Amino acid sequence: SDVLTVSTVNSQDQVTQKPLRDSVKQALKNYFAQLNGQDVNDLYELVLAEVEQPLLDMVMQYTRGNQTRAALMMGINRGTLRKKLKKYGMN
Amino acid sequence: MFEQRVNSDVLTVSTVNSQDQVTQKPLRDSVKQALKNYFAQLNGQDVNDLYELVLAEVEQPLLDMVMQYTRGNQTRAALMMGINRGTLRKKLKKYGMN
DNA sequence: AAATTTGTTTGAGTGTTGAGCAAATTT
DNA sequence: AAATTTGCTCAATGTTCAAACAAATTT
Repeated sequence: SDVLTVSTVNSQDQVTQKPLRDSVKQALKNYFAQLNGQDVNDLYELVLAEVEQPLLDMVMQYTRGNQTRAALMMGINRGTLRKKLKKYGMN
Repeated sequence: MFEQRVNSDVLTVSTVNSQDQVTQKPLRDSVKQALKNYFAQLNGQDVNDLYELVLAEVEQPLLDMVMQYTRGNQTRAALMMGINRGTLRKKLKKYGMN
């Protein structure tokens, strides 16, 4: 079913997959808990930053720096990818 | 008086370390691992929408959690996410969240 | 009944996209 | 030396955005 999963362990030392989306939910449940009513302001840019960084890092690494193959693999434009790389200061 | 909390440490997850101890690690790391397992399971065809894939996988829970928090209030949701209320409605539609 | 939110349009600005092309770099 | 990739344009189609405003709803 799900292609994007992470590894978990239980009290019985069994390793099991769980969708990445469950991780995201958790991170946010924790985030919302920690702040009692303080305002949130740029949650989309925050999450997006947290997720775009390790995605570029991983596909630049898998394509050995090849921006072209990177951009193909991601389904985005070579220019967009240059943009995002610059935005996170990884180039 | 205020300890620094680096950005990688704002969205974190409970993990277990080499000593059976519960510890927070960045959400970054969860994304990395998911992607490592996805690359490993690639034996070895082409990919052409890794961005839309990851993005959907992340937008869904984010929308899900924010709506729950604002108790269905689309206006508050849009304000706290920092996007236009129109695109919030668009995204909610895209994932069937209405 | 007041205040807020929803649902929808409209038009401007910003963004993504392909394509193209010499220079650089990899094969 | 051939092929591929980079870096950089340009303009064109699409997305995001705020601003309305009446209808619906929540306080």
